[PDB]
Amino acid sequence: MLEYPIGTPQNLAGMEIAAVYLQPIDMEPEGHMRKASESDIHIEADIHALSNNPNGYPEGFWVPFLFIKYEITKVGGSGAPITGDMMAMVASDGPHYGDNVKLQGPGKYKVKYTIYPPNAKENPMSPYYGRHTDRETGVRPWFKTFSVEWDFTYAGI
Amino acid sequence: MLEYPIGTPQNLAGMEIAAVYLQPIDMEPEGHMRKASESDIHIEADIHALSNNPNGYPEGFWVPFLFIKYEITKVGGSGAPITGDMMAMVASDGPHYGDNVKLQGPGKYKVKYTIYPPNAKENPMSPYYGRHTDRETGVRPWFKTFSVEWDFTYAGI
Repeated sequence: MLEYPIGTPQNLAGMEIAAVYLQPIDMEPEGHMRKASESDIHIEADIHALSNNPNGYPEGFWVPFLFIKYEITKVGGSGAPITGDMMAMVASDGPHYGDNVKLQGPGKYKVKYTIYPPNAKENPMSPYYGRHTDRETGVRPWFKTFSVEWDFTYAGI
Repeated sequence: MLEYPIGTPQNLAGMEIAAVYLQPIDMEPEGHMRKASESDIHIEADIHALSNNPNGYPEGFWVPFLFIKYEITKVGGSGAPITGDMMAMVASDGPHYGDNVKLQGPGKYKVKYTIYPPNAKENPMSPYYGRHTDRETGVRPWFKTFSVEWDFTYAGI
C-alpha cells in the first residue's frame, strides 16, 4: 500500500506527530465519514510514543484516546479553511486518527492539528480513560493541548 | 511491587488475553476506582494482538477501545460473585483495562472476563472508534463478545 507525507514528523511531549494522507476510505460504522465519492483524501494524524514517553507508553505504541481537530487552509486562497474532527479507527496497517476530506483543488496547503489529551474536557473520549498516579505504577501528568502545523503541496490522487 | 498472575494467558480471535493483579492503585480522574484503602487488589485484563491479527493490529500492540466486564467468585464458598466493569487506563508499564476490587478474604477464586468489541451495543466507546472496510485498507469484522475464565489463589498482598 502507498500513503503520502504532509511535511515531516514533529516530536513533542514524548510523542512523534506525523501527518499523512491516502485515498478516501470506508469505515464501520457506516455513515460517519464523509462519503469516499464526495472526498479527495483520507487525512491522518499518526501519533506514536517516543523512547522514555512520560505517560507510560512503550516506544512505538500508538497513543490512544486523543481528540484531534484539524484546519486545512489553501495558500492562498479564496475559499474558507477546511475544518473537522478526526476519528480513531483501525486499518490493515494498524490504528490511526483520520477523516475523509474534500479539498479545494491542487496547490499548497497549510495543515494544523490541535491535539487534546485524554483528560481534556473538550475530548469526548476523556470519560473512558485513566492514568495511574500511585507511586509504584503511576506516570507523569498528561500533556496540555497543543497544535502542530505543516505545509504540503497537493497535486491529486 | 509484584504483578501476580491469574492462570495462564488464552489466545482467541488474534489476541492474547491475560489476567493479572497487583495492589490497589490510584487513578486520575479520581472518584471512579474504588478507594485503594477500601480495596484488596487492582485486577487487569492485558489484551495484545497476536501475529496476523484479523483486525489490522501489529503483533504486540495493545488492543484499544474494548469494554471488559468481570465476575470474581470465591470457589465453592459462601459469598456472592463480585462483579464490575474495568476501565481503560495507562500505567508505568503501558495501557491496560483494570479495576480496584474488594475480595472476600484469602482463598481460591474463579475470574471470568467478558470482552466486548468496539461495535458492541454494550461498549460505550462504539461512537468513538471505527474499522476501515474498503478493499485496499480494510480489515476483517470485529470479533463477537466472548468470555474467558481462570482461577487463582489469593493469599493477600
